[PDB]
Amino acid sequence: VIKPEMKIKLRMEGAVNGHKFVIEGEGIGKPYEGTQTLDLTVKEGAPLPFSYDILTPAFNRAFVKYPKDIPDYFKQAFPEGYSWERSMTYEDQGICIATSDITMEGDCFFYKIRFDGTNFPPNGPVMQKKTLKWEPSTEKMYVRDGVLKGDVNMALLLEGGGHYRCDFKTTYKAKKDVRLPDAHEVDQRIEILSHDKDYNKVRLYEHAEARYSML
Repeated sequence: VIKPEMKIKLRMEGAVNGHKFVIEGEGIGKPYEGTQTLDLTVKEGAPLPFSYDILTPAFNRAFVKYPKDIPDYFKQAFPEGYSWERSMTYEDQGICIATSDITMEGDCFFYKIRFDGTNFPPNGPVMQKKTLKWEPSTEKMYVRDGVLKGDVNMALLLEGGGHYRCDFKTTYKAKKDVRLPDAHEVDQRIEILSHDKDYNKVRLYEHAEARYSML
């Protein structure tokens, strides 16, 4: 079902501190390699007045290099697909919630993403566009009350700079019942490869690999 080379088509509808926006994307990834690249275009919301970095993790855990001995909840979820619900709490009270419904047709993945952010201080590094990139991270994957959950302590590097923290909490729900995996970790690095002046056009990349804890 999951082809070694999978295309990506997405649509994100959002609002951050009241600013409404629509972003559309087209890309390709090698799901077994855990690599993917997206070309993102700002369709609505003129020049985005907030850091584009807060959006990047919202733009698919099917794109992870999974060891065989660890059940792959995300790749088994297809063709029907899966959904995810994420909470993103920033250290200065900025709060984001994003939802994504992921479907599949042929060699292509389709995402309907909803992104909502509020309480970002006007002088904070998000509204001030003072963020550089996300630091490489580790998502702790585990089953709590019969659902697959993912936690990640994220850190945005700043101009100067030091770090600006965010806590992610995600719920992964496959549409049809599949094998829930034992506790594992997913290491990732998300990067903006290129962009134009106002981030109207962005080229995004991600490399992700699953593994067990050496404990």
